Amino acid sequence: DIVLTQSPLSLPVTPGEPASISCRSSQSLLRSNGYNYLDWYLQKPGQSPHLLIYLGSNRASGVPDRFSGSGSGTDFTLGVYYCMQALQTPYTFGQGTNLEIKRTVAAPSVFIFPPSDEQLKSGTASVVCLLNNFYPREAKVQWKVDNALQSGNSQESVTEQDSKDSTYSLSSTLTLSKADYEKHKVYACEVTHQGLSSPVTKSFNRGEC
Amino acid sequence: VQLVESGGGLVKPGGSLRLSCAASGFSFITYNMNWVRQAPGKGLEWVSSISSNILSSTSYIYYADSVKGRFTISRDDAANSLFLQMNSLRVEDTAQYYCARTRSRSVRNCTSATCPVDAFDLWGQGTMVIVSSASTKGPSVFPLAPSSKSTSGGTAALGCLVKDYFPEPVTVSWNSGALTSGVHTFPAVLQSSGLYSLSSVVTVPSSSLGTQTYICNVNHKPSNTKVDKKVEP
Amino acid sequence: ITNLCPFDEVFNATRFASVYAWNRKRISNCVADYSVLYNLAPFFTFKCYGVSPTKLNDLCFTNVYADSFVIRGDEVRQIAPGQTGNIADYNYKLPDDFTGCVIAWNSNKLDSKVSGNYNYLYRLFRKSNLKPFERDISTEIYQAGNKPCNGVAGFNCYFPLRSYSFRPTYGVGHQPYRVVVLSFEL
Ligand SMILES: *[C@@H]1O[C@H](CO)[C@@H](O)[C@H](O)[C@H]1NC(C)=O
Repeated sequence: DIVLTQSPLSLPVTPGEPASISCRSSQSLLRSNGYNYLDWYLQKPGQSPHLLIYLGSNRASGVPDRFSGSGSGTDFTLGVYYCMQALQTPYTFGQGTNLEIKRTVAAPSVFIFPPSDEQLKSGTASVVCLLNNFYPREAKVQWKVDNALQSGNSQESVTEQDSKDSTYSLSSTLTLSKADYEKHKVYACEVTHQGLSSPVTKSFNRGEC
Repeated sequence: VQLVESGGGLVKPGGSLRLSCAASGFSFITYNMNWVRQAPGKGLEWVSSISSNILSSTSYIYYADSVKGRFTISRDDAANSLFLQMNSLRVEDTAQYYCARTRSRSVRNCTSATCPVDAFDLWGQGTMVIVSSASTKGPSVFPLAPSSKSTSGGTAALGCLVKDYFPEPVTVSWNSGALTSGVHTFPAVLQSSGLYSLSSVVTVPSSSLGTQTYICNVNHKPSNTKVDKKVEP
Repeated sequence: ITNLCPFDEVFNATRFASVYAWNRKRISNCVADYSVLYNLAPFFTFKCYGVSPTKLNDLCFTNVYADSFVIRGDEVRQIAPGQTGNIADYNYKLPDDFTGCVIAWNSNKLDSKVSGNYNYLYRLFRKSNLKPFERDISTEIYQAGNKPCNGVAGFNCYFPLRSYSFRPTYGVGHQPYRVVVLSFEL
């Protein structure tokens, strides 16, 4: 019936100051006696989500007395976070909140692995160029073959937040057949960052182990 | 107080799937609750609802717009059991199902087409419901050639990648758990052919490339395959 | 007239109802001896008012009003014509001039599982007391103050119904008891 949108896609957080997230609705949820119908959820990685803030400004059990509930009418302002709509049958959730910690800007490390000789006889050639320890949100990694751009054949995977140094690591895999791999020799991936003045180019050729 | 449930498995499109939920530590027959499913890619989404027996004389059953009338669910007062039946499945219907539970404990101002509730106080452990037309495949691990360009010239990152494996839960150990420095794991990505691909890479200094032995062990309980493959530059 | 009065299913059912939702049944034009009620070893005292249990066979009456419920220990003494308390003024109240008595026995081996059993519920919040021989089954919330609770759990908003906790490891005073009430009128 309706769609609930969240303004902040990704913002850094620090223990010194509280954060701020908002959920935007399209219908009035005041109903009677000023009872706003909008919840807030906190989901741990790999765990069942629970209830922290419910019914708008009201608070539930288990709160750390920090996530205060504020909001009136169609405006509300307080892992991943979700909001509830309790007026119609569809319960719309949050899309992409993903609260992550503030980290120092770190230059990533571009690496390439040529496919093995065992994979060449299987008829499918897979080459993966990845990068590590770098502020998130650099999914513009592209695969280039002989100064040509290819799309629709690259998949990207994102790991969760570690507790050692709080650094992500994204792997970008590329898959072609043997016929498309034997017709080309130069394969290169482009790595970009907001902490890099210029992009770094890493390339290799077929003919060495 | 917690909710425990099981019954997940590999289900072909169509047919029936046995999904049941159990309740302990709290009263079951006086609680109105529903079901919540979570896709692996996107967030949570609402699927269905069911009113309690003693809360209202007339039972209220609600379903989502996409599955209105497709799903037939019910609850049992005896032995604290909640059921969920299936009749037809789609390839986009895969998700993780949570046994939702509400703290409202009452029903009012609810018709046969709508019923508002305040919140969901507690959610149980999820089940892995996965649909696949293809059968089970045996895993295959393929070494890769290391390179030493970034993180100075003395460090070379190499790993072991697995291709054409099924199902999603797979465990990879490096040096029988001894080498835990620089280990990262990625979650599974679904291809257009229904299989999965993954890589496991451990960063190591390149000064020990000729002496230290690198072994990768792949644990795959549903496939019952244990493959140990050595990697060399 | 000679027929078998159905006095078996009244207290031999597999599952009983709650305290607030006791079932009322009516049986007529039947005779039945009262000597069957001595089979159980943990059978409690009859402690009957008005009519003695000894002279319960030759006496002839009109109708039988039987209701049954499952309660915890230290609770069969509150079922009296003149009495006050929690379970007497909220769930089941007896008239002062009522003639008849109750039947109670230990049921720890039947109405108890290895896990927490909460199928039996009882009501302990009400705005006012109830008249004798009245059943009040309702899920409407009550207000404990000036807060208009519109079916929202929170401060000064509590559900009247609460669930019993029955376990085999509990003591005698917390064991479940199967109680069936008998009423005699002329
Ligand atoms: C109730 O069941 C028990 C066990 O089957 C039996 O001994 C008893 O006679 C029954 N009660 C009546 C009134 O028949």
